[PDB]
Formats: sequence, structure tokens, C-alpha cells
Amino acid sequence: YRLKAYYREGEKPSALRRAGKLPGVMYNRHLNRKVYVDLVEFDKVFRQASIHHVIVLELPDGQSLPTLVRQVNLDKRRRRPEHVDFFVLSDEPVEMYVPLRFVGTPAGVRAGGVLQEIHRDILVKVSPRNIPEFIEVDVSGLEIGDSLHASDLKLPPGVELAVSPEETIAAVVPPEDVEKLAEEA
Amino acid sequence: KFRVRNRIKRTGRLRLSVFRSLKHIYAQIIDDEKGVTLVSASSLALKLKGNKTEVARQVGRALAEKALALGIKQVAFDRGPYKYHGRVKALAEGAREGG
Amino acid sequence: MLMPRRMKYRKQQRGRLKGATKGGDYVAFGDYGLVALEPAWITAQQIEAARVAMVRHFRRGGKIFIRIFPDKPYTKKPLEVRMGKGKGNVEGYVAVVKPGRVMFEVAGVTEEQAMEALRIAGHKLPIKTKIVRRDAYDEAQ
Amino acid sequence: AHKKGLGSTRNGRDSQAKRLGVKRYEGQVVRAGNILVRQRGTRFKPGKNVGMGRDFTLFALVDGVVEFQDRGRLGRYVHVRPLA
RNA sequence: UCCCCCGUGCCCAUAGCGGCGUGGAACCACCCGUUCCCAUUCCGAACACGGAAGUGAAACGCGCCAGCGCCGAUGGUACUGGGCGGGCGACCGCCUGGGAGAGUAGGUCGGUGCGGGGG
RNA sequence: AGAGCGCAAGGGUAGAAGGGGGCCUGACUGCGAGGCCUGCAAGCCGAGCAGGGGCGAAAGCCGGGCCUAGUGAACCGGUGGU
RNA sequence: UAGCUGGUUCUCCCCGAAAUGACUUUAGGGUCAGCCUCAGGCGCUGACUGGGGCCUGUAGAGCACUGAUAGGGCUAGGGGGCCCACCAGCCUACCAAACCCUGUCAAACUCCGAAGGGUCCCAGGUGGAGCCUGGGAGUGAGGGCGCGAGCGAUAACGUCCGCGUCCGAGCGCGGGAACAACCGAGACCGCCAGCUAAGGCCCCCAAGUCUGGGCUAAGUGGUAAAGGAUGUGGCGCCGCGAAGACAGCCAGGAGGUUGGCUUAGAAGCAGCCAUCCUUUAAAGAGUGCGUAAUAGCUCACUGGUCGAGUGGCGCCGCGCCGAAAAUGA
Repeated sequence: YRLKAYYREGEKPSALRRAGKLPGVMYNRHLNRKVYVDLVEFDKVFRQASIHHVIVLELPDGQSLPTLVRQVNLDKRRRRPEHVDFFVLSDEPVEMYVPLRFVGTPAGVRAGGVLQEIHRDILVKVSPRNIPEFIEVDVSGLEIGDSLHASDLKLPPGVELAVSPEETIAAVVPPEDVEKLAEEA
Repeated sequence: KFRVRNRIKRTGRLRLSVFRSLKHIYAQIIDDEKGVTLVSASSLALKLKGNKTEVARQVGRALAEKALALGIKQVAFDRGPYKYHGRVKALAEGAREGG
Repeated sequence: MLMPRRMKYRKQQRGRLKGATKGGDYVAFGDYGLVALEPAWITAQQIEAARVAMVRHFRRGGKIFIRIFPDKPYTKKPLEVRMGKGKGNVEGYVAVVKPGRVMFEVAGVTEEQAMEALRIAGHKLPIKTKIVRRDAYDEAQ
Repeated sequence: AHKKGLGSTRNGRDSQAKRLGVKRYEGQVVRAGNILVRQRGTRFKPGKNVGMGRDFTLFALVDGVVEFQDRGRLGRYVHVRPLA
């Protein structure tokens, strides 16, 4: 959705940050300049739209331009967000990480077993004109001891792939019990 | 496949690059430092004689005397595939003193 | 009680630890996360004591996953022998963990299971720590 | 004082090293015979009027000044401005 | 004078790879015969000698999916010659000068010196 | 270039040092500008000079082996030559 | 005879260092360097930096090197079963190479790579600089503190190197109450001259009971923690709520159901497996209590009565406890 923005100049990080803002550096193919936004609404809004969806940041320079983030670079010590980078919107064969929602209640589950998800945001491609929001996929007939993955996922028509694709998406695993302390021996 | 810088042996301190293939001899005098050559003479691309053995011989010498009007002294034989078969051009009579 | 296996050499020097962690601060594996937080060593006793608290209270639950690995030669010396000769031997197989270094993640439980487990677990460690969820550590390889 | 049988080590050793490395820098006027570099492997292949001795020693062959050149798959090469 | 292929040096993997196109008259790979050369821990597969038969495929330069590869800034931290300050410890923070790798967009299947074969 | 390069390690090298062979025998005599190191002693490299060899047709290569321990000042005596 | 000891005396001035490296039947003895100083003889050269050229593999980082790797996954082979002796069909709650991807550990690992440092040429740089000589020396456990590696237990005012320096040689001066190296400052001598550094203005002791807006309630400040709390101010998130919240009251707070099951019996209630709906405004396969197990108090639910706020979470400061020794504070 919509967020603020401001053109950045030759100012240094800490200032913008420790004040109550956060700097960025947008680009797209033929672009690479520097920008920034405000903190509180950044933090808040990133919970919702995020890299899950598309951002439409408003520049006071006029153009309320829609882009996408990516690269965010934490401070790693007493940490939190500390420098988002921005790719800009196009229509070319672009790639990103689509969020997911695995739905249902299968057979490994219920008995006590537990799913091991290996991906929620996934490596795929599309044209930004498309809006393949967040893919909600299959978890009906699952069983412990087996795995599902690869090119076995649903496609909102058009969306091509970008992996190998035998990348393991998930697998159901046998839980942990204090009878593994019988192994403690 | 005769890398080995056999040319390092030829990177001694003077060169002379040539070649032999199908029906043609490719003989040329090269000075280096930048890789600036100098002299030329071929087998059939010269409308010389029509026999590889004989031609070879004198073609060397041909170029040699030409080089004598251009001013040289000593160099080194440059080639990758050879076994060395004299080819009594052997660019030796061919000015160089060769061998 | 796991470790490597007498690799290359067996005695290695002490250490002073300012702060960097080298990284390794996110989910990627499962879900709910326990995050270590001080400049110190992770004790094997506390490794499987955390594992205790876990499968202890939460039994027949779900699956828990690891990113860490305790391996350090605690150069210990014999007692009353008067100081000098030699370095010492590889006891206290601790690991090297600084502030902000996360480490433990649970999956397949209720929110509160994680919560309580992480409470008592934190009550055990030779220091203390924090805990959180899943939303803003997406993208970290 | 309850002092019991200790163990005895051996790890009290190392090597003793000279001043191994670039003896001369470039920009220095050299006088033929000056050893300019000590080295183990052929880390630096000797070059134009720069010679080598068994110990991979790159000394000065001529009168003048050190210079360097490197290409990818060839390595590190050194010459000296010659002067007549 | 704008200009087609090869002996061949330099640029350091954008030059390398699967593949995709490639030419042959001339160049080249060859082809061809072991008479000449001399050669093989055995084999003319390595190299010379000789051609009418004769190939463009396997080989090179040259034109490409750019999947792999390598090239990769922009911004920020990580620390830090230097200076000034708080700790049960362990640690830290402000200035000065710095600036990685990583994340990222992105880029290339070749850039080029001489000499000789020419529309 | 993860094989290997004589024994350990590092370096490094198939543009050899590794692996096959022909002829040989510079594992030269008397000097050596020059310097690295370096309190001293010591260790070390070295192109070029006259002698005069071996191979490569030559351009040229060899004043022991790819390198860093296998080495021990002095006093005293044996040895042949001069 | 003593590589070892006690003494070594009058005066002014100009100097000014060692505590480190080679070695020693040598370790507290001593030869060489090392800096001091003196006297003769030379001139930008000394530290330092701008510029520019060249060498490193350290912080940090990194899995592609050498090694460790948590996990899932999938995939080789077998162990192996059934299997056949004409040979092979086949299997794998197993052991599991590789690789994969999720992820990471490395003083003796490095694809990368700092600040830099070292030093070289031009230029700056008259200074108890720099060069040579020789004459005479002392000095060869240094140590404080910082910052960085180590045997050390992130113990010692153990500690061997490293850089750095003060003391040593400045236990000369001003602070630190008193304390060579924690900070300020090279003292040639006089001065009843003002400036001024450390720190200071409630005082002794020199200086504002200064001017101003918050914060603390213990004497925090006089110096402690892991952890614990309706101690207080300020920011901020979410809902119930004038259709009326919260809170106190009347009222149900049900039935299949005593759920299943086990169990001597297990009734929401010891426990394990466990999700239905119904008379509805409203009751949860039931929150704690209760019985031997029922029965029973219960609360969630819900309506009212009623009147204006209320309860929970995340955040930044100060105080609180955690806090017990041997002369008298």
C-alpha cells in the first residue's frame, strides 16, 4: 500500500535514523540514487504489505511512485531495521519472493506429528502488472516419512518459475518425546 | 598443445615465428618487445615452385637475403608442432646461421 | 552432548570478545525463536539442560531445531600442582556466543508452549536472553 | 601440599626467521648485485634484467630502478630501468 | 583507400562451457601414401616427405539462449592509526579519517599489436 | 593443479621442479663488481673476466637437486703432492 | 682469595641516558651493540606529512580452500529379506557416500579485505636535529596504567611478549582526603603582580545556599548481582463503553454427559483420547475449590440494576529488594 518518501541528499545514516527516520537507496536498471522514509510508519506498514506485496511510496517531489524494497541491512547489535534498499517497479520478467499460506489439517498432523515448512516467501518470477498476491497451497493428504516440494505447486496462470525446482518446500516430521531420554543412556 | 612456453626457450632474447600446415609454408621474421614482426615469405602464396621439399629450402634463403636488406643478425626458431626435420631451408643458410 | 572429533589440533588459545556475533540471527528453520544475548560461552550442561526444560514440560509436542554447536577446549590444569608446566586439557566443550545471537527454534506447538518453555530455559542459562516471532527476518541466507 | 604426578609437554618450540621479503622497493636506484627480494616459492617470477639464484633470489642485474608488472595467469614479474 | 581468412603478442577469466549458427575456392582441419625424414617403454596415434581421388563432419576464427561462469558499483553496518568519556565483570559511546565481503541492480559468449593471404 | 614433488610443515611449481629417454659429467681452476642479512664469527645469492669442458643445429643452458635442519670456530696429529 | 658486603667526605654551572638484543658450567659476574657526554671535522639530512610508488593477509568478514557442521530432504551402495542356482527379479519404522537446500565454527583454514603500517623518491621541517671520528662512560631483572595475544579460572598489585608511555632519572609542583607512574605541568633564581589546567562555589578550602524546567524518597548519592515488584512520571498499542462499560448486586449458570476410556468407583473435575449440539439473553465435553467417586461453593456466559470511565500489553529514566563477620564508627 501507500507510504511516505523523501529525496535523500548527502546526509549520514545515524542522524536520520536516531532522529526517527530511515534512509534508503532506490534503483532500477537505469537508476541508483538515494532516498529515505520515516520510522514508525515504516515499521508498522512493513507488517502488512511488506515483501509479501508491492509498495507505493509517495515522494513530496510529486511522484507517488510504486516500488519494492529489498535489502534492509540490520544493525546486528541491539538490532532492528537499519537501511532498506529499493528496487523500482517495471513490467519486465522480474523476480521476487511470494508469500504463502498452506491450508488444511492432514494425517501426520492430528496424530501428533508436526510439519516442517522450508519456505513461505519463494523464489519466483512475474510481470508486476500481474498481482499474484499470496499463494495458498495444498496440505490435505500429508503423511510422516514423506516429503512434498518442487514443481508440484499451483500457478496463477502466467507466473513462471525461478528455482531448480526440486527445492524442498516442506516435510512432516516425528515429534520429540522423553523416550528420547532412553537414548540419553 | 606445445605451450610449455617452448617460446620461453624462445623468450630467450629474440624470435622468428613460422608455421607449416597443408600445402603452404608460413615463414615470417618477428621482433618482439611489443610483438612487431618484420619479414614475410610463403610457399605457394608467392607463385614459387611446386614441390614442398625443394621450395621449403630456398624459400627460407629467399626471405633471408631479403632480411639482409632490412638488417638483422641472430634470432630463434619459433614453432609449436615440429619434431624438427631440418627442412634444409632450416633458416640457417637462410642468413641466421641457424643450424 | 555432541561435538566435532579431535580435528586438526586439540589445544587452542583463550579469547576476548568485544561484540559482533558474526551473524546468524533469524528464523529460516522453523518458527518461534529463543535469542541469546550476552558475550559468553554456551555450556554443554546448559545445552542439554535447555533440552531438558523443553521436552520436560512440553512432552509429546512437536519439533525443535538447532543452529548452534558447542565445541571448545576448556584448557583445564590439575590441582595443587603449582603453576607452570603445560597448558591443560580439553574439558568444558563450550561454544562462542555473543549478544543478539538467537540460536533455538520451536515448531508445531501453541504460542504459550514456546513462551513458558523459553522462560524456564532462560532461567537455566549462565546468563539470560530474549524471545520472538516470525515476520521481519524473511530473506537471510 | 598434595602435589601429584604431573604430565610433561614438548610444545616449547618454533623456527627462527631472518628478514624474509621485499628487500628493495621500486623507486629505489639499484646497483647490480643488490639482492632485492627473498622468497620461498616462485611467488615472483624474475624478469627483464632481473635474475634468480637457487633460493629464488631476485637481485639487480643492471644499473637503474625497480618496476613491477602482473598479468592474470602468468603471475608477478619484476624489471629494472637499465640506463646507458 | 572503407576492406574477407590465418602465423601471432598484449588485456586478465565479461576471454572459459553445453549448445545454438560457421566457412572452405583461398586459408585451415584434413585428407591421402609410410617411397624421403626420423620417430613409438607397443601403435607413423607424435613428425616429416607426396598427390591427381576427396571431406566440410570431428577442429579454429568468426555470429548467439546468456542457464553456469567471471566482472559488480550505489547506500549502510563490522571493526579500526587518532582523540574524549561510563564498568560485579564482560563491555561501551561521541567525534576524525576510513570503507569491505555480503545483500543489490547490473555487465559480458571475447577486448586488441605486428605481419601476410584480398571484395 | 585436490596427483605428485625423498623424510615433517609452509610456500610454491605440470609455461616443472613431476614422468620416459640419448649423450655425457659446470657435484669446473684461479677472480668477482654488488648486496640481503648482519654487534662479532657465520649463512647466502650472484650476472660478467681469462682458462677450458658437456649437450642442444643454434639463440644458448649448467660455478650439484624447487627451497628453508642432515651441520660444529680453535688448539693437536695422519695423509699425498709442492 | 673473595663475580660478594659496609664506608667513599668542599662548592657553582652547562649536559643527560639503561633495564633490550648475541652469548657464557652463564643467568645477581662479564665482551659486542644500544643510548649519554666530551673535543676536533660536515650541512636539510632528523622526527613529522602532503603528494605520489611499492610490500603485508591482522581486526572484521567469508564455506569456494583445510577442516567441523544442525536439520530436513532426497538419493548411491550395501546390510539385508523374500529370493534362484539358466540368472536376477525385488525390497528397505535400517546403516547412509554425495549433493541439495534451511544454517553455522575455526590463533596453526582463506574467495575477500579494512583503519593502516612499513618504507622509497620530490617538498616542507635550525632543532639539547641529523653525519663521521675517536676519548671516557654508565647499562644488560625495570616497573604504573592503558590498549592488544598468551600459561592463568575473562583469579593475583602472578603474567611473557606487542605497541604506548609515565616513574625510574620528576616520592619536584596542582588534584585525587591521605596514594612514583589514574588527570593537569619540564621547576634557573626573586615577586604581597594578574592569567590559568586538573577539579571546583555550603564549609574548613578559593570561588553562585547563582538563574532556571523536570526526576528521585532511599540517605539511592556512600558505590553489588542472576532475578523478583498496583514504587513514580512520560511515550505508545488494543478493545469493553453513555446502545450505558468496569466494578458491587438478583438470576440462571443447564441437558445428552456420569463424553469416551480406564477404573474397586474416576461423574467438568486423578488421568489419557479428546472440539457436537441443544431450551438461549446465557452456560464452557467446563476455572479453581470440594466428595471415597457423587452431591456441593464456583467462575467464564448473560440480561438487568447503574453511573462515568476502565482493564490488559510494548516502551525511556530514577528509586526497591536480592545485602550476613569477627577492635569502635
